Amino acid sequence: FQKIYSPTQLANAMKLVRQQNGWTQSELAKKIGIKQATISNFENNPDNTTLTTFFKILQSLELSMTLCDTK
Amino acid sequence: FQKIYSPTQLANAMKLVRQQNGWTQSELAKKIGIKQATISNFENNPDNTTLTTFFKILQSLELSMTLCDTK
Amino acid sequence: PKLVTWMNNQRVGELTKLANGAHTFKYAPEWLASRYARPLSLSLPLQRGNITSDAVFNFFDNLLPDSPIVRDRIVKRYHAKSRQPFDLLSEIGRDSVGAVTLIPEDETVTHPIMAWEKLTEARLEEVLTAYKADFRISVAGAQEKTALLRIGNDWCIPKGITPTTHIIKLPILSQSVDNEYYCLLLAKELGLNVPDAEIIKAGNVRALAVERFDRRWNAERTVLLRLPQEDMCQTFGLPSSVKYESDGGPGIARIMAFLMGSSEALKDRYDFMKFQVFQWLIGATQGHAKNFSVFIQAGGSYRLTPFYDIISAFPVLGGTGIHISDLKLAMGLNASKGKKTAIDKIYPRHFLATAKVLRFPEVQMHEILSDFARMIPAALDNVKTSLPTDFPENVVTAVESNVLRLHGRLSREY
Amino acid sequence: PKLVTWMNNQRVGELTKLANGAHTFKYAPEWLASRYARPLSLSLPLQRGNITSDAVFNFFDNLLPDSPIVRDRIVKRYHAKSRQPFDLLSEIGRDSVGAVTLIPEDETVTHPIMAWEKLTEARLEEVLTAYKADFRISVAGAQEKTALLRIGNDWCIPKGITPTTHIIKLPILSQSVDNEYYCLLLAKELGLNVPDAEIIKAGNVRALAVERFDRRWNAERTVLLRLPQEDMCQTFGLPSSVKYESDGGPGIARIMAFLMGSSEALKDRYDFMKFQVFQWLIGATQGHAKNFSVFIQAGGSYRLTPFYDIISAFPVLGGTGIHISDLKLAMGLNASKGKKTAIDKIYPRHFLATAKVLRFPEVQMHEILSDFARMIPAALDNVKTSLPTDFPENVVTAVESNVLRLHGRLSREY
DNA sequence: CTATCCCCTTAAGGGGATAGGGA
DNA sequence: TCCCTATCCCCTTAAGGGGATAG
Repeated sequence: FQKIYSPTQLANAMKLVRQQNGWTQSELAKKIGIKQATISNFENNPDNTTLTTFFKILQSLELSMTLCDTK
Repeated sequence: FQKIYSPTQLANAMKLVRQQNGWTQSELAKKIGIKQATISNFENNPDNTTLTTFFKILQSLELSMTLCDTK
Repeated sequence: PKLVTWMNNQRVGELTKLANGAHTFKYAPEWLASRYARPLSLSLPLQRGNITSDAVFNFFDNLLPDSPIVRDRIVKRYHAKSRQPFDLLSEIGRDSVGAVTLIPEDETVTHPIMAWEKLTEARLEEVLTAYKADFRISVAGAQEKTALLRIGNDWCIPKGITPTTHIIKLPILSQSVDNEYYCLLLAKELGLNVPDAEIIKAGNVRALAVERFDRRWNAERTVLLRLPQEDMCQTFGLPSSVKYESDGGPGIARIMAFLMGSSEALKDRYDFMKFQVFQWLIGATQGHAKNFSVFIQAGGSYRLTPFYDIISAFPVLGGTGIHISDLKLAMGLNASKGKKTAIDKIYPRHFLATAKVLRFPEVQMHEILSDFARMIPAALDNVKTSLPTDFPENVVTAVESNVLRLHGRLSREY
Repeated sequence: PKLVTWMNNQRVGELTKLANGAHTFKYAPEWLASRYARPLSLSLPLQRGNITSDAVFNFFDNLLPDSPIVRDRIVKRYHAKSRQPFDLLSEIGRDSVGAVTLIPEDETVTHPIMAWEKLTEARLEEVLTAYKADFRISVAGAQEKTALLRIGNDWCIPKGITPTTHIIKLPILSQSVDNEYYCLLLAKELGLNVPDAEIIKAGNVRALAVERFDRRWNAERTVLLRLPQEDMCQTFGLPSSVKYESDGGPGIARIMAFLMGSSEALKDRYDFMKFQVFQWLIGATQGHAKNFSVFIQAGGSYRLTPFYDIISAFPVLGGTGIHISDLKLAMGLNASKGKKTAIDKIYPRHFLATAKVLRFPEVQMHEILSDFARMIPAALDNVKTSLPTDFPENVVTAVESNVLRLHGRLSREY
C-alpha cells in the first residue's frame, strides 16, 4: 500500500477509510470505547494523540498496520 | 508483512528491527531530536506514547507504516 | 543439556539451564527470520539475546500440571532428575499443551512424525482408570487429565512427536465428567464457542473426551499440526500459583485491555464479557487466568481461543455444606461497595456497572443480558433432550434448576 | 463553468465557483480510487465531499504570480472575466507550476499532448524581451518570468497542454540573470541540490534558463510528464501574501516539524538547515515560504524538492543606499535576545542555538558549518573558473568578496 | 454530524541526572 | 573491570476523556 510518515497523513488516510465506508465518528466511538470527541481530535489534530487511542480507532475501522522500509 | 494490532506488539516489532540493525537507543534518539529515555519508554510502555514520537522513531529506523484490512 | 524448542518440526530456539539454576532462552536466528516467526509466548517477545527474565521460567513451568503431587507422579514414572521444570520437560517434552515440542539438544531422536496404536476397549479401560491410582504427553490444568488421538473409529495412543486430537478427562465432585459435558453442550447451544466433547465408556470407567482446538490436520490429511497457544498466566508471564484473581491473577479489566490487541478485538471483547455472564448463569467459579487462552499467530498476532474447562458448581449444594451463597466467581465484577463476586448476590446492574468502567459498549452489555434472557429456556430443552439415556438426572436437575433461578433475575428486566 | 483539474491526463476533480463567489473542490471518485491517488495539495486531504475551507482558494491562488499588476497584464492578454483566481486560471490554466492542468469543465479540448514550435534566434529575442513592456502557461514567483521547452538543440514554444522543460528568467537588481546563475553554480559546487541552469543569449537580450525539476520524460521519451508539487504556502494552505515569516509565514520550526513527515525526513531536515547557512553565506534574503517545495508522491507522501530561486543581495551594496548591515534572512534564527536575523550580525553560535531548540542533531549542525568552513574557497574557484568570458566581474567580485568575509567567521572556529 | 468547551488526577517527552544491564 | 538501557528526579505542560453542546 501507501507509505505513511506523519500523524497527519495518517489521520487523513484513516478519515478517508471511514468516509468511504459510511461510518460516523459516533458509531466507531461506541464500538471501541472512546468518546466521539476523541475521534474528531484524532482526525484534525493527530500529532498529540495516544497510541492506544490510535489502535482503538484502527480496530474500529476493521484495519491494521504494518512496518516496512522507507527504501 | 505481519499485521500489528496493539501498541505492545508494535514496540516489540520495532525494537526487534533496532537490534537486528545494531542501533542503540542513543544514536536513533540523536538523529531525530528526541531523548534516549523516550525511546526506552516507547519500547517498554508504548500504550501511552505520542503519535509524533512513534513516527519520529519510525523514521530513525528507516521504516514506514501502512494500513490494511484485518481480513 | 539444553532443550531444543520445536514447533511443528520447526527450530524455534533453546531452553538452557545454567549452573546457578538459571532458566534462559534464546531464539534461533533462523526462526527470527522465518515466515512462521512468532514469539513462543507474548511474555517472551522475539529479540536477539538470551532472555533471562522470570517469564522464561514461568512460561515453561505453566506447561506442567498444577499440583506438585502430579509432579512426583511424573518424577516417578519417567525417572526425573528433579521436580524442576527443566528436568521434567526433558522427559514428557513431546506433546505439551499449546504447540511447543521440547526435545533435548542431544536428541534429534526425530519422533515418528505420525504414529499411533489403535487401542482396545480394555486398553482404554486401563489407561482411563490408570490416571487415578511411547506416552510422552503433558496436560496443564486444575484436575487430573490425560489425552488421546481419535482416528477413524478407534482411540489410539500417539507414538513419538505424534500430536493428540482429544483431551480425555477422568472423574475426580463425584461426576466431574458429566457436569462439564453438560456445561459444554449448553454453552454451544447458547452460541458460545466451545469444543465438541463426547463421553467415552470403557467397561466400568466413564471419561470425557474433548476435541482439541489446538490441533489441526494439514490439507493433505498427512500431518497433524499443533497450533501454538498459551493461557492468560503465560501471556502476562505469571506463575500458575496466581491463576486466580484473588491471588494476584489477571481479572476482567486486565484481560479486556489485552484483548484490545487481538485480531478479533471487538468480537473477542464481546465474547469474553458474554462468557462472564454465562459463568454466572451456570454458577461456574473455575474462571481463572489459566482457563482463557489466545492463539499465537504469525507475526505476534493473537485472537481469543474457544472457551474450555467449564464446570458447574451447582450439583455440589445442600446435602453437603456448600450453599449457593458460598459460590464466588473467579473474576470479580464492579459493585457499589468495591467489587461484588458472590454468585447469589450478583445482578445485571453489576455487569453493567463493570462494562461502565471498562468502557465496554453499554448497548452490547444490554444485548448480551437480553439474548440470555430469551434463550436460556429454549437452550436447556435442546441440551436436556440430548443428554444420553444414562445421564445423572441430578446433575441435569441441579444445574437446570439454579440456572432458571438466576435467569429469572434477567427475564424480570429483559 | 467548473474547471476540471487534470494531472498528467488523469481526472483528479473539479474546481467550482459558486454564485456567492465561493470556491469549492470535490475529488473525482475515480481518482480517490486511482493508483496515482494523492491530494492536490497537502492542505486539501483526499476526502469525499465538497471542500470548502480557505485552503481551496489559497491553493489555486498560489498558482498565479504575486504582483497583481502582472495579473492585469494577463487579464489584458487573454481577456479574463476578472482578476479573480478562477477567471484567470480559466485562460492560462494549461501549463501551471506543479502538475495541475485546469481545463474548463466545458473544456475537454484534445489539446496537442506533444506539440511545439522550434523558435528562431529572433522569435526568442521577441519572447524574452516581450515580458518587460498557444502560450497558455503559468509561473509563480517574486519576479517576472515565463517558460520554454528545450528539445534537440532548439528553444521551442509548447502547443496545447504540452509541458515546458525550462523556466526562463528575464532581467528585472540590474543583472538578476547573472546573480542567480552564479549562486546556482555555487550551490551545486557545495553539494546543495539545485537544478542545472544555463544562460541563453538572444541578440541583445540576456536571459536565464533553469531546467525544471518538476518535469520529466517518460521511459519511452514519448511524453513529458508533470511532477505534482507545491510550495510551503500551499502545504500549509496559506495565502501568498504571507510568504515571508515577518508577515506570518512559516519559519524554520514550522518547516522542520513538517519535514519530519518526509519520505527522506532525516536527509531533508539536514539539507534544509544546511541551506539556511548557505543563504547566510551568499547573503540571500529571498528565503520565503514560496521558495521551498515538496514533491507530492502517490498516497500522500512528500519529499523536499531541490532548491531554486536563489539570488545574492550582495551586488547591491555601497554605491546605492543598501549596506551589509541592512541584509536580513527571510527566516529568523534563534538568538540570545529573541531571534536575530541580520546577516552581518549572524554567527555560528546562532545556528547552534537554533539547532538546540529544534532538537536538530547538534553534531550535524557542527558538521554542516565544518563542511562549509573547508569547502568555500575551493568552490569559489571552480565556479569562478566556469563563469563564461562575458560574466560581469562585479557580480563575481561582490559575492565572492562577502562570502569569504562571512566565511572567515566559520574557519576561525572550524 | 463534528467540534470545542469546562474540567482532569493519572503524568508526554523530556531536562539531562544516573545506576545497574550485560559480554 | 567497561559499553547498554531500564529508570528516575522535577517543572513546563495536560493525553483525553468525561460529558454539555454549537455550525
